[PDB]
Amino acid sequence: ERVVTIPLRDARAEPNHKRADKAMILIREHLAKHFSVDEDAVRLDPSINEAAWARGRANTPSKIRVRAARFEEEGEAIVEAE
Amino acid sequence: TDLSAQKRLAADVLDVGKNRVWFNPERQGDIADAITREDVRELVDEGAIQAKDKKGNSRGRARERQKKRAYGHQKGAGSRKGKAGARQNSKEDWESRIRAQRTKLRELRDEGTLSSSQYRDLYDKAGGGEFDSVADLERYIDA
Amino acid sequence: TGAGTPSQGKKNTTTHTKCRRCGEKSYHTKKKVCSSCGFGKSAKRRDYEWQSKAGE
Amino acid sequence: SWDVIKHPHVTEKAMNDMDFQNKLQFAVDDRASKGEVADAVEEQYDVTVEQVNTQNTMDGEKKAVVRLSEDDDAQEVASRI
Amino acid sequence: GKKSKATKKRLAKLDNQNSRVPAWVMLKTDRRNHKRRHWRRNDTDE
RNA sequence: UAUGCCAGCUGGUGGAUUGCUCGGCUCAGGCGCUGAUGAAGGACGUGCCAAGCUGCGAUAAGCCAUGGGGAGCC
RNA sequence: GUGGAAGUCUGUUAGAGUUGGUGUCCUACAAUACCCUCUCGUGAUCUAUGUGUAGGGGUGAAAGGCCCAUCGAGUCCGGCA
RNA sequence: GUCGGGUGAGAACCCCGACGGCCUAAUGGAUAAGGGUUCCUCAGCACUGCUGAUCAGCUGAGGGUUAGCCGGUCCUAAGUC
RNA sequence: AGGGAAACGUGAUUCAACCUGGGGCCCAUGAAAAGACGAGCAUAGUGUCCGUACCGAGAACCGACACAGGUGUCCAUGGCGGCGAAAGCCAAGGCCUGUCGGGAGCAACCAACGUUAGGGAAUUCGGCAAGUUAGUCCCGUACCUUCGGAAGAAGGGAUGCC
RNA sequence: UGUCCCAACGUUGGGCCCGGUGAACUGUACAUUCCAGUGCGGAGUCUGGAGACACCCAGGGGGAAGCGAAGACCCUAUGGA
Ligand SMILES: [Cl-]
Ligand SMILES: [Cl-]
Ligand SMILES: [Mg+2]
Ligand SMILES: [Mg+2]
Ligand SMILES: [Mg+2]
Ligand SMILES: [Mg+2]
Ligand SMILES: [Mg+2]
Ligand SMILES: [Mg+2]
Ligand SMILES: [Mg+2]
Ligand SMILES: [Mg+2]
Ligand SMILES: [Mg+2]
Ligand SMILES: [Mg+2]
Ligand SMILES: [Mg+2]
Ligand SMILES: [Mg+2]
Ligand SMILES: [Mg+2]
Ligand code: NA
Ligand code: NA
Ligand code: NA
Ligand code: NA
Ligand code: NA
Ligand code: NA
Ligand code: NA
Ligand code: NA
Ligand code: NA
Ligand code: NA
Ligand code: NA
Ligand SMILES: [Sr+2]
Ligand SMILES: [Sr+2]
Ligand SMILES: [Sr+2]
Ligand SMILES: [Sr+2]
Ligand SMILES: [Sr+2]
Ligand SMILES: [Sr+2]
Ligand SMILES: [Sr+2]
Ligand SMILES: [Sr+2]
Ligand SMILES: [Sr+2]
Ligand SMILES: [Sr+2]
Ligand SMILES: [Sr+2]
Ligand SMILES: [Sr+2]
Ligand SMILES: [Sr+2]
Ligand SMILES: [Sr+2]
Ligand SMILES: [Sr+2]
Ligand SMILES: [Sr+2]
Ligand SMILES: [Sr+2]
Ligand SMILES: [Sr+2]
Ligand SMILES: [Sr+2]
Ligand SMILES: [Sr+2]
Ligand SMILES: [Sr+2]
Ligand SMILES: [Sr+2]
Ligand SMILES: [Sr+2]
Ligand SMILES: [Sr+2]
Ligand SMILES: [Sr+2]
Ligand SMILES: [Sr+2]
Ligand SMILES: [Sr+2]
Ligand SMILES: [Sr+2]
Ligand SMILES: [Sr+2]
Repeated sequence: ERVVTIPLRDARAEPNHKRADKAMILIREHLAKHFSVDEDAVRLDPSINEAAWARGRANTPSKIRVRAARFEEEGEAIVEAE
Repeated sequence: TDLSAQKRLAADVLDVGKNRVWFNPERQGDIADAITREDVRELVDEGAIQAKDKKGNSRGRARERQKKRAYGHQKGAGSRKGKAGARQNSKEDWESRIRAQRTKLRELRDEGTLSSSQYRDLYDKAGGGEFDSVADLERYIDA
Repeated sequence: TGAGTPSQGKKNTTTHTKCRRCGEKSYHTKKKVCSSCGFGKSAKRRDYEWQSKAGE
Repeated sequence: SWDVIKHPHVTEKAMNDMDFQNKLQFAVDDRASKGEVADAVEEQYDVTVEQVNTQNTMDGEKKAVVRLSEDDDAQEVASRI
Repeated sequence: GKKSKATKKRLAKLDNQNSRVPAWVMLKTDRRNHKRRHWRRNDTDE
C-alpha cells in the first residue's frame, strides 16, 4: 500500500468529449504497471470514478492522487481517492 | 437477478415515476423474490425500497430579479426584446386610463362637485381623449 | 412528395375484407361488393371464360 | 340443441374470485345471454345467482363470472366437481 | 380498430392454428407447422 | 523453400447418374343432373392429449336398422 | 384620439411548401432520403374522416399533370404460341 | 457512458447502486386508423436481433380484456343499395 | 367518505376551461334528423346484445426490414427567459436501443466545422460558397407613386450592473 | 469576407491496426509489363526489342477503347403509338 500521483495528460490524445473514459483507463494501466499486476486485477473504488467524472465526460483533472494496496494469492490491487 | 418488473410495481405502489424508485443494493435477492404488489409494500415498509425525492426549480434568483424590476430596474434599452406595443398593449392601456377618468368624473358628480352638465362636458372630452391621466383631468377641472 | 415510399405511409384504410359468401378477403367494405365471387352485385356467382385458356 | 354451460373456467384468477368474492367462472356458449347463464347455473347447482358478467374471449368462447348470493358458498359448490 | 364478434372469432382461430405440431405426433409418425404465422412478419385476412 | 500451377489420393460439399414409383398424361367403354324438403360453395366448430389433412355437425373422425364381414379395433 | 380592416407585413407558433448549395447520399436510412439556406403561414389557406367522378373515360388555376413505385390512354386475365 | 456489485458454464451492451449524460409539441401522457395477442407469468437461446446475450416484440407453455350511466347500438349528412 | 408520514391553510393577481353579452363582414349567408324540455312525487322491478388486452411508432401501423421516410387527434397554461406556443437552460415524466466494440497525439485522404497576417472578388459564366447586417428605443429618411405606398429607404445615436 | 493571392493550424466523425459480424458488383481464357510496329486503320496476349526474383500493405485513379443500361441521336422496317 502506498500513495501515488497519476498524471492524466495522455487522455488528451482521445477526443475531448470522452476524456473521462480514457482517464479511467490510464489510471488502471498506471497502477497495473507500477504495482506489477494485471490490469484485470486492478480494482478502482467508485471514489476514483467520481473524481475523474467530476466535471463531466469532457473535463478530466490533470492529475489525481490515489491510495492503492497490493496483495492476495493471485496478486491484485485495490485503489481509491485520498 | 432481474428486478425490472419489481421496479414497475414499486413505481405504482409508491405512486412515483420508475426513475425515482430506489432499490437497496444489498437486498437484490429479497426484492427478486418479491412477486406480488403486497411483497413490494412489505419491502417498502422495511425501507428496502424507497422513492427518491423529485426536484423543483429554485426561484430565488428569479425573485431577486422580480424585485429589481418591480422597483423599475433592469429594464433599460439593452434589456428589451419586444416592441413597445408588445411590452404594453396600447388599447389595453387606453381602457385602463379611460375607465379611471370616467370613474373619477362619476365620483365627482354624485359628490355634488360637478353638475350633470359640467360632468357631460368633461365626460365627452375624456372620451375624445382630452386628458392624459386622472391628475391631468383634475388639473383641468381646477380651471 | 414521392409517389413511392413516402406515399405508402398514408395507407391505413380498410377496403377488401373476408366475404360472407365465398370466404375470400375480397369483399369491399365500402362498395359492399365482392371482387372475387360477386356477392352484393349478383345472385349468380362471378365467373368468366377468360379465367382460363380459351381451349381449356 | 346447444347447452349453456360448457365447463368451469379454472385458473388462478378464477380461484381468487371464488375464495374472495363468492364468484364462480364458466366457459359458456357464446350465444348465451347473462340471464340464460344465471338460470342455467341455478338449475345445475341449486344456488342463487346475484350477478353475471360476460366476456367474448380471444379463444372464440364466452367466459362468465357468476356471483352467488351470500346464502351460497362458491368454494363448496366448485369443490363437489 | 374495433373488432366485431365474428372478426374476433376469426382472429381467435388464427391464433389457435399458430400452435405447434404436438410432440407425440412426431413419435407416432416417426418424424413442421407449415401454417406458422407471425403477427409482424405476416398479414392475416380482413 | 514460401505465395502458387497441373494431375491424383482420402474426406467433405453438391445432388447428377442408375435403379425404383403412392403422381401425371392420353385413349376407350359405362354413366349422367342438383336446389326453397334450402343445393353447390364457404365459415366456425368437433378428438383423452390434436397444429395440418380427412371425416363429421352441439347426437360433430360419429348415432340406428338390415345384409355382408370377422377377432380384432380406436 | 378611438377603431381594428387586409387573398396586408415579420414570424422554423402549429401547419404547408421547397430557391440555392448543382452540399451529403447515390449496391442509400430511403426504388425520391439527410442537412443548412429559402417560401407561405386569416385564406383562391392548411388538414382528418366519410363520400362522388373510371379507362378513349375521369380529374386537371393546363405541366400531357394525376387516376395505388405504372399514363401522349391504368391494372388484371383473356384473345395469344 | 464509467466505477463497483448481482445472476450465470459464459456478461461492454440482462439487473442493482453511484457518478456522467440525452429528450420538453417530445424521446413525456391519453388515443384514432391500422396491426392482432405483439399484453402478463414461467422456462429457454436452435431461429429472429447490424457484435454478444443469461435479454427480448424471439421459442415453448400457461394466463389475461368483467359496464344500465365509456363507445357501439339510436338519428339523420354528402351519398349508397 | 376517501386520501395523506404530517399539516390537513387564508388572502390576492393574472385568469385556459366553461358561462354570457356588444360590435363588424357577405355579388359568400354558414346541416339535418332522432331526441329533450314543456309535463309532480314514493317505493319496486328491469336495463339484454357487441367492443374493452397491448402498440400507436428512429422495433407492434404502411413502406419486402427491428427502414433517418410516411401516418390523424388532444395534452397550446410546468419554472427561468423573452413579444412569444421563439432560442437557450431546467422540472414532472421518459431514456442511455436514432444499439457492435477495442486501440494508435490517432499519418495521407474524405465528411461536417473553428481560427487565419497583409491584400479584398484579383476567384468564377455568375460573390456560387462563406460572410457582412441583426433585437429594442430616440433622431432622421430620397426618387417615384395608382397618394395606399415607397419605408425598417438611407444615415446617425443609445443599450450592462448598482 | 480564405472565392482568390496561397495556403496553414486546429475540432468532431470516418480512414489505419485488433475482436466479432459479414454481403454485392464483376469473372471466355491466359495475364510482371514497357517502347515501337503490325493488324478490321484505337494490342497486356501478334512481331521486334527493352525491362522483369516471389508475395504482401496503404494510396490517388493513367490504361483494361473499365463496370452499369441489346444508342434515347442518325438511318433502315411495305414496324407501333
Ligand atoms: Cl370504445
Ligand atoms: Cl360590451
Ligand atoms: Mg426472465
Ligand atoms: Mg390602436
Ligand atoms: Mg361487456
Ligand atoms: Mg398463446
Ligand atoms: Mg377526402
Ligand atoms: Mg408539351
Ligand atoms: Mg432501429
Ligand atoms: Mg486572412
Ligand atoms: Mg479570371
Ligand atoms: Mg449566396
Ligand atoms: Mg439495339
Ligand atoms: Mg427521334
Ligand atoms: Mg402510326
Ligand atoms: Na373450451
Ligand atoms: Na401484421
Ligand atoms: Na355418370
Ligand atoms: Na389434428
Ligand atoms: Na381614424
Ligand atoms: Na430546397
Ligand atoms: Na384505356
Ligand atoms: Na413563461
Ligand atoms: Na447492444
Ligand atoms: Na477556411
Ligand atoms: Na485506373
Ligand atoms: Sr405540387
Ligand atoms: Sr418524404
Ligand atoms: Sr389514411
Ligand atoms: Sr348491387
Ligand atoms: Sr360467368
Ligand atoms: Sr388462450
Ligand atoms: Sr412491416
Ligand atoms: Sr398573408
Ligand atoms: Sr411569413
Ligand atoms: Sr440545381
Ligand atoms: Sr453549406
Ligand atoms: Sr437521388
Ligand atoms: Sr393574428
Ligand atoms: Sr403512378
Ligand atoms: Sr397472351
Ligand atoms: Sr450458446
Ligand atoms: Sr414484453
Ligand atoms: Sr377577464
Ligand atoms: Sr386500455
Ligand atoms: Sr403515443
Ligand atoms: Sr416517426
Ligand atoms: Sr427528470
Ligand atoms: Sr444489439
Ligand atoms: Sr484562438
Ligand atoms: Sr467579380
Ligand atoms: Sr473578374
Ligand atoms: Sr442602425
Ligand atoms: Sr513478345
Ligand atoms: Sr481507394
